[PDB]
Amino acid sequence: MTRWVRGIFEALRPLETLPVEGLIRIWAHEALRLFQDRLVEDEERRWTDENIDTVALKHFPNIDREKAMSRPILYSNWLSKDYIPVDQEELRDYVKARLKVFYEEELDVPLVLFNEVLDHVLRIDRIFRQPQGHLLLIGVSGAGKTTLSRFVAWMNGLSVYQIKVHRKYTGEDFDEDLRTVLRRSGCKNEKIAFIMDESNVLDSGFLERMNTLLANGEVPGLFEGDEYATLMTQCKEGAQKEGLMLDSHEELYKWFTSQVIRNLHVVFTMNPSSEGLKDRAATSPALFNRCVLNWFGDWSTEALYQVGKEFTSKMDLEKPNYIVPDYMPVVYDKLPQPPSHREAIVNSCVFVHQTLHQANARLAKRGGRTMAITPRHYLDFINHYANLFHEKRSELEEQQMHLNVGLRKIKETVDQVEELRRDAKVNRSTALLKSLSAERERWEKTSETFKNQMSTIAGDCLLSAAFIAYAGYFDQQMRQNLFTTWSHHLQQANIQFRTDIARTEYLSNADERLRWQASSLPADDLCTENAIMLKRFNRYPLIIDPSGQATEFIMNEYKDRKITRTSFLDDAFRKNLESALRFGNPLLVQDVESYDPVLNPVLNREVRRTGGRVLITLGDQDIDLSPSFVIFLSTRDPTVEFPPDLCSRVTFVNFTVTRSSLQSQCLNEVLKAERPDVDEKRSDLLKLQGEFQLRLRQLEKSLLQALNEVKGRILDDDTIITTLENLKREAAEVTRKVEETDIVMQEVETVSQQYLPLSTACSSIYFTMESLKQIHFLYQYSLQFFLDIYHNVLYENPNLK
Amino acid sequence: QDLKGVWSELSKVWEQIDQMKEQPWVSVQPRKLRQNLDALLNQLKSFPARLRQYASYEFVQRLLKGYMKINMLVIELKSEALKDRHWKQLMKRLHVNWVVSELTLGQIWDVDLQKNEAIVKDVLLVAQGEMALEEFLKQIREVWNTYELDLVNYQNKCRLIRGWDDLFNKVKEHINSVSAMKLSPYYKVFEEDALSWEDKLNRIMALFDVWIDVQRRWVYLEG
Ligand SMILES: Nc1ncnc2c1ncn2[C@@H]1O[C@H](COP(=O)(O)OP(=O)(O)O)[C@@H](O)[C@H]1O
Repeated sequence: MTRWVRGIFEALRPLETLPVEGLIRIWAHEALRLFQDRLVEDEERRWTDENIDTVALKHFPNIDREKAMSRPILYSNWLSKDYIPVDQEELRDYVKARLKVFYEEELDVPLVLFNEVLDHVLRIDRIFRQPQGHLLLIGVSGAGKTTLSRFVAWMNGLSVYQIKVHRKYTGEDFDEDLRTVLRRSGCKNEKIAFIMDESNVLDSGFLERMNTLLANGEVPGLFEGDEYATLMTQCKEGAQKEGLMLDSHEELYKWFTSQVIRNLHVVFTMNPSSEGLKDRAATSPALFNRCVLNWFGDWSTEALYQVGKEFTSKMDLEKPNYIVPDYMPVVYDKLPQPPSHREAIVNSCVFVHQTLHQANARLAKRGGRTMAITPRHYLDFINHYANLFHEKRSELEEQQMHLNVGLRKIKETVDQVEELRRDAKVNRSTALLKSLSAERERWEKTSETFKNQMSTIAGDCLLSAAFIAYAGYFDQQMRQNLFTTWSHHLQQANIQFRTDIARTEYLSNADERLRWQASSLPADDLCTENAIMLKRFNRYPLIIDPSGQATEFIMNEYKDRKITRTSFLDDAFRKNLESALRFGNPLLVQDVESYDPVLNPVLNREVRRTGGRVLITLGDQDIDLSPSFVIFLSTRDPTVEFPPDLCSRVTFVNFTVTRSSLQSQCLNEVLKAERPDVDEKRSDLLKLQGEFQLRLRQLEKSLLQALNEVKGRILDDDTIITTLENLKREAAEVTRKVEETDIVMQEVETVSQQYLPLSTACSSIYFTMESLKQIHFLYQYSLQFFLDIYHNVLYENPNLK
Repeated sequence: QDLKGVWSELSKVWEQIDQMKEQPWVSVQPRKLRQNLDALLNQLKSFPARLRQYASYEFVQRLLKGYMKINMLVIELKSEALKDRHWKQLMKRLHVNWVVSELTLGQIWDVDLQKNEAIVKDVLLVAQGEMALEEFLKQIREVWNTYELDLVNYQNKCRLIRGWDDLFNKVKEHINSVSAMKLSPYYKVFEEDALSWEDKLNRIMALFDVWIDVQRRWVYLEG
């Protein structure tokens, strides 16, 4: 309440004539900025918002509550001066202009201005423009804490200064940094926005000094001895600059204290944790008394929708053929009606994010292990969506151009063979002409198929990106459930995507899978999908595996690139990091449960491109970065819990075997070793999604290359038609496969259903053996043991003979 | 007429383009270049639509738009990573003959940077790798010319050396980094310096490994 009074007085000082409505407006704005600022969930926020206006009307009748209490309550001194109330849109335009200028200065990564960012920018600016105006920020990682803090600090002229924590970060290092920042703030009269994350706040040794600095205004005893003498010596020059001649040591120390209090604002960024925040309160009260705290958690639906709209403006997503379905599935209430195709795609992206929230909450209710889902994952998802869309569109355009070139070449050769007929050979020439006409009609059909794929590309890429970015930590069954939910949603929205889409085939090709199988990567479907995850990533992948096949596979894959192994526990880890960070080689890292926060700059991909040099701030040391640097984090323990900070900077790759993964693996092995015809038909069905088509296109390219050697010699026997009969029978075979695909699907489904109980028995038996370790410590069994038993049953079985 | 007016405006725009291109590349500022490009674009947009429909105006507008989109490549090339060896190398690949002292933005704008984007980006990455290695060599030199032995008095009888652990960690860090630096093919440049530094580091390693044992035995037998 005393800060309430101070805020009202500060707002009323430059103004001289105010009706009662203005006073009530200022009072309500201060109530919003002091009480509802610190709340966590939506119900309490609504309670506070309604009670403020209820109290205002109860204790102040006869006034017009509309002007006095307006829902978009906002105050700023940027528009004109004197802390005048401002409408949201004018401030939006001003922030857009200043953010553009900021872009030309620093942090070229774009920002999307939804209402929440505007409010938080206003709050941070209000807190900064205040002596000893320290700030606490509580919110989920990636919500825009450090970015907005730095933006507001730069806007108000505050020079940001953030310490980089690492392993063996002794207290003396923080003492030296504190001395440096205090000298920079007080002595040189340079205002500082000092930003601290939670990684360095974990140790309680630093928090006591920071508590003293917060409360007293400057921690006593940080300067002592010759360093204290240098402090006073430079403080004399500081007083020289300001014309405040003083000679006694204590009085100039007090002047340094005043300068520090007036010119140092410290912003804390802390992840939401009830027990963690309780411990912080236990070790320090001034973090809640001296520091005013602002809560902003997960982005609202409007924020997600606006970010998706702004980050999908570059892509086409414009289908004039798209219609509006009846009962459009809307997760954003402010969608245009009727919506455009891009509108529907962004709505589907928002729905994907929200349904992953719902799935995570349900799995938490069930009692399993859950990983945090943050808006940084949403940005990663939208980046994967853009990249896959562009890549697939470029491939389709190149393939269509190749087909057009082939068609023109065939037309020219038809004209040439007509000219050569102008002059048994004639019958062969007629056969060649008919054959070329048939192949031309086939390429027209191929062009129609190209149009169909160009239609389905948008939804297919959306689902593929949603899988590659969001999922990865859940087991096979949960991945399938999420993919089915996304497919059903896109089916509701009339967004065209292939109904039998296969994730493994559309995100890779034959050569990559063959190379993976060359390394120690088993043909299990989970392993292939997670190899897909490992090939494409924006955030560095974190692999979890109780078996350790991941490490061998990933070292074999990158063995040609001088990959190295390193653990966190090894004291040379920083050592190895620096090497891999400058000489340009991948470095797989193990035992991530003992995570070292020193990797935070690397995972964040924050680099500084200055002086003809790219620099990474590895701890307190700046290191040259090489473009060929991919880092993989690994762990053998599969039940370990990760902090939300780590969970929001890496994509999880799960290799744990569950009741659904082993079931599918054993069913596939049964089909392969017992019904080879059914397994062959299933493989043909799976390869029909491009692989056969890719072979056909490669073969027609080979025909193009052979026909380019024509020179009249194409009529050696006047039938080069044998090669195109090979093509024609191959095309007839693939056409037959496509026509009868439904019958193949049905037969494979029936055979797999018949063989399923054996797979369920296999999974249950293996998990019973695995959980026998609780009966006695001697009963320890491995998955390879069960696979040996299973092979001894399937092969070398006398009874089956 | 209107054609004469648009021809005069085109001549003025071309004169402005030539004047900004006469600035030598040594004295060109990428940020100011981008600002001037934006100003020229704004000036072009101020022309009437009748003058804007002319083919020559469209050609100049698209040329300046190409300059705008390659401004990022100009910024990347305007590093110190380029040295002159990479400039010589790109000269050899692009088969152009320039003078480093007489180098200005004009000749390189005549060269299609967009068409040669792959080569330019390869040159940039090569330059960044070589600068990483050279900066590492500068760092090792400056730490190993400024490192001092931590001498401490002993019983008023001698002045022994402490801090063996930190010095040994530094030596092993540097020897392993240099040994791993043989890979990363960019090592083909600055190889004799690397070999000399490795030899010096190995000499330090052996000398101080013997030194620590001598000091320990001597202090024990002294006691
Ligand atoms: N309004 C926004 N529009 C677009 N991107 C944003 C916005 N806010 C934050 N981001 C992105 O999300 C990230 C948020 O990081 P931040 O939350 O500051 O890290 P930390 O969780 O350590 O505080 C930034 O890298 C930024 O690129």
